[PDB]
Amino acid sequence: YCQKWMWTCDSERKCCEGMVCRLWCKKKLW
Amino acid sequence: YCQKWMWTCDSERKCCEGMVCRLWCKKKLW
Amino acid sequence: YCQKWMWTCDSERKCCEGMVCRLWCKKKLW
Amino acid sequence: YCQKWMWTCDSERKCCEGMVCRLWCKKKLW
Amino acid sequence: SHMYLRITNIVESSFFTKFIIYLIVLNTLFMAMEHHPMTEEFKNVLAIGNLVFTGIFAIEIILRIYVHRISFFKDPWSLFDSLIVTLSLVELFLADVEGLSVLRSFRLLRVFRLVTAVPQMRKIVSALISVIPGMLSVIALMTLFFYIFAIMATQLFGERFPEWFGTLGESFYTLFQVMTLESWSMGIVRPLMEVYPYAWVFFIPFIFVVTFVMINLVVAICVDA
Amino acid sequence: SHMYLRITNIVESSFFTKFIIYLIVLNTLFMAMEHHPMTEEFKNVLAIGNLVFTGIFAIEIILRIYVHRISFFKDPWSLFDSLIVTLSLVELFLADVEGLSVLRSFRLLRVFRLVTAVPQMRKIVSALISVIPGMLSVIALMTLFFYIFAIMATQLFGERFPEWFGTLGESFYTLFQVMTLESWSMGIVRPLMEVYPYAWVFFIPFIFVVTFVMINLVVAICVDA
Amino acid sequence: SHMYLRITNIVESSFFTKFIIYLIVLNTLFMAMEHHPMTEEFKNVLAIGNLVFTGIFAIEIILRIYVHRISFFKDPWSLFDSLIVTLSLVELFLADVEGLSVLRSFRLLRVFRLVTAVPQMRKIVSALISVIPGMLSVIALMTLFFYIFAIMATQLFGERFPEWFGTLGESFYTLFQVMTLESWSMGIVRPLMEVYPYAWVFFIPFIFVVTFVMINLVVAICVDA
Amino acid sequence: SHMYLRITNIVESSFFTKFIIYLIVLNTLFMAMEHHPMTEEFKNVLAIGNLVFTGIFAIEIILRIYVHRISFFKDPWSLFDSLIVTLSLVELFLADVEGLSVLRSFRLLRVFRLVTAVPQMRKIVSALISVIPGMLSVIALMTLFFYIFAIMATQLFGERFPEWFGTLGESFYTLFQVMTLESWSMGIVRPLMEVYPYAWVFFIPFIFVVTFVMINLVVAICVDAM
Repeated sequence: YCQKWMWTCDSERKCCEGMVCRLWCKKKLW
Repeated sequence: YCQKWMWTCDSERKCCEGMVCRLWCKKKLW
Repeated sequence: YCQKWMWTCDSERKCCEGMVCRLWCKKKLW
Repeated sequence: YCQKWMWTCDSERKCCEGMVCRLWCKKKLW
Repeated sequence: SHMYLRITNIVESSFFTKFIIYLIVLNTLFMAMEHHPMTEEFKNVLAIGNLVFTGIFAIEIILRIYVHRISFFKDPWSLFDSLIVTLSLVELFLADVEGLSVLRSFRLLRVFRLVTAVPQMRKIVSALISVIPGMLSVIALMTLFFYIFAIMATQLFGERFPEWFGTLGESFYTLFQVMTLESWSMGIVRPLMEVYPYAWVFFIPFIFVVTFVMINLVVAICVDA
Repeated sequence: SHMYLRITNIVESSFFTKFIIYLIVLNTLFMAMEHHPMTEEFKNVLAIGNLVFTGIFAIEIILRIYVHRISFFKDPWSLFDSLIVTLSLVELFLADVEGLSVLRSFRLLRVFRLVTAVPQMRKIVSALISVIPGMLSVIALMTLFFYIFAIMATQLFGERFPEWFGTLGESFYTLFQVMTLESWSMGIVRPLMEVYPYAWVFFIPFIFVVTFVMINLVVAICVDA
Repeated sequence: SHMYLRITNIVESSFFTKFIIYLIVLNTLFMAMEHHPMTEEFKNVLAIGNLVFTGIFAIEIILRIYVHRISFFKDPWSLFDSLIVTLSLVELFLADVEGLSVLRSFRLLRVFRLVTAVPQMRKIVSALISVIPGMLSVIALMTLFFYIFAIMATQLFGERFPEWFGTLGESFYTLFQVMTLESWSMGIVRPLMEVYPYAWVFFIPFIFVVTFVMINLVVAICVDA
Repeated sequence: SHMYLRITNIVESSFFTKFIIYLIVLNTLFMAMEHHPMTEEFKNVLAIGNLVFTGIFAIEIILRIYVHRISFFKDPWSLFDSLIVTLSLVELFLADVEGLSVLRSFRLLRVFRLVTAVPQMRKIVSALISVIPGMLSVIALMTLFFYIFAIMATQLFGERFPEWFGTLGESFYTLFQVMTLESWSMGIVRPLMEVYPYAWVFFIPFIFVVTFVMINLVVAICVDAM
């Protein structure tokens, strides 16, 4: 599926909508 | 006629002899 | 002849041997 | 042959193995 | 109050403070050994290390607040430390704005603990910040002078040389520069004189004033001693 | 008189002085928000604002003169303020001729009220202006040293390097530059040395003298207080 | 101890110390008259002279050792002098391998005898070194500020400007430069602003802080005596 | 004597000293208004003016010698003034060789009377020369430090960078420059580092030491004050 908030992420396991990958999925400024 | 010292001025109401328009008419010398 | 020591000198009235013109004839530090 | 440690040296009289010529033969890293 | 008492003994014990200090210094060496020309798995590992240290500092500061029931907030240094650890923790799970990576700056900011968590640094810096108000008068006067001279110059030298005096901001910057005596003639005044010949009368008095005011500042310091 | 007394009460009322100060700061911020690359009709509106503030300041200063006359002229700071408002009023009625816009410079000059119309600034600046005369003697000595060394240099380095030392004026400027230690070797002395090898003997003593004398000056300040 | 007593009289006789001082000054003028754009037979002669003076200094230092025994080591200046003569002796028969000519650097080092073999220089320098501990606290504080600000900058301005901030080293160097106010705007800050606009907020406080702190350091001297 | 006494009264009269001071200032303004992009007849007249002033100053100095002999030479400021007028006179009788115009330089040097013939300037400068000895020890220490560091550098950075450190002279100059904090990194240290990487370790301590010592020197002045 996609990697939820604070779960690990990489080039193949991307973050769910509204997040950005920085080793783990972080939230994008509101 | 013409706009005397310190009278408002524009494209149709010009300053009298010896003056210059800068929104209002200024004198070039004493 | 020539202009001796301390005599006025110019383009036509040159200083005698061993001197240099600086309005008047000066010595060339021997 | 060759010039040993602290013997004079020059273009024709070189230092023995492990030394370098600086007017006299010095030791390079023991 | 038994567990609370044990926790307090732990917090105020010199051991805990020194542990945090060495942890901070280790984290500091950790981030310091950062060479941006990498983009190497090293860069990613740095984030992991920062993560752990920030978690530990959150633990520490939580203990500190629990122990210093509101009392530490009254103390500026404690509030400052709570704020720094707060910003570091926030950047940890929050993300950067795309246009500008300001939050990576908040992550790097954490390095200021070396002064607040250290008592000797805390006390000496407190001495110096206690000194400054005695000269706050001169600081404000000099800032007002900067404001006035800056508006005047920018309104004069704005036509051409906008980079140095185009607006009030670059004018403030360039005037501070002149005060430092850094390339004030060759790079600034002389090019200006090339077009506005009598601009010199502007800056030379200015120099006087600021340098004079700055010596007064030292004199004020020599007054406090 | 009764009417005279009412006017005087308003003039000396702290309210009136603070009103003028805030008005001045407003006019100053108004002119400050001036970006020379504007030409967007902004200039006319800015001039209009200037006009209103100047008219109001003329009102103020007329009242201020009215209350105390010879006392008002007697006070230097007061007369200074009257002169500043006067120059602004003059710029209103006269024009910049054409070659050089000096009168628009006078219009911007008006901003010194931020110090003259403020009593705290007045007193502080009065303290420093009281300080300067005690060393005015050393100021004069250093100015004389400048004069002598400047004549010397310009007569030396005038032929080969007229841009920096062509006359006594550029020489005064360049010597003052050297005093600040701003690109004195790379931009000045070494290019000179390239032609006149022994120019060094000139400037290094000079530096000493002036620099050491300036130290004496600061020490003189530590003597005075 | 008759021969020992004679040796001691010679070592402590003012004549012997003045002799060493004059010999050292002679050696100093000898190496001093060295211009590297030479490549003449002169270089070999310079090395020969070094050899002789160092041999004599070894003789002297052996005599000092015989005279004082462990007493010689207790005195720092004695140890310093023994160390210098030792390094010269080492360079005489050891080699700089090839990659880096460090040993000729040790050979040139020997020049500090002019202060160590001189008692007046010894005493004056001892007073100046005695001043430092009173300020070691401020020294360490300023060094810590350098460290933290260097980490901060290198992580901020490190990516695009590796020449100045690529790592902690270049950043330390550049910050020390800024402290001196040497081309801090034209050569550093202003190029940086072109990419990172708000870099000013970084350096201007820094300038303040460090420069301000440096005032305190000098002030400490004005307080230390 | 009668004539001796009259001449002395004139010499010490404040009027005569003020006359010389104003004459000197006039000569100073005269020489000052000199712009080398000249090559006009103006230059000739300037030289003419020089002649008169020096003759008058020669006259003045002669009179001074007449009133007091050994006392005049004993006073340094007076002897200094006599020397200045003397050098001006020398350039007056002869001129320098074409290769180098030193003698016109002595003619311009003459301008120091503005301090020597002025008593207030004399007193202030005498205060400063009385101050210097108390710190001459530090002056000499710093000069010795310059000498040592210069030898070391010149032997290091002589090969690749002879323009700045080719000899002891350029090294002394460049080290004084560095002391002033004038383009010490951008124009000097960093170019050096390009070849010799660890040269920084050299200059940064140096900066410290010398700058620090100069603080002590300034502190010594503050010591003389408080």
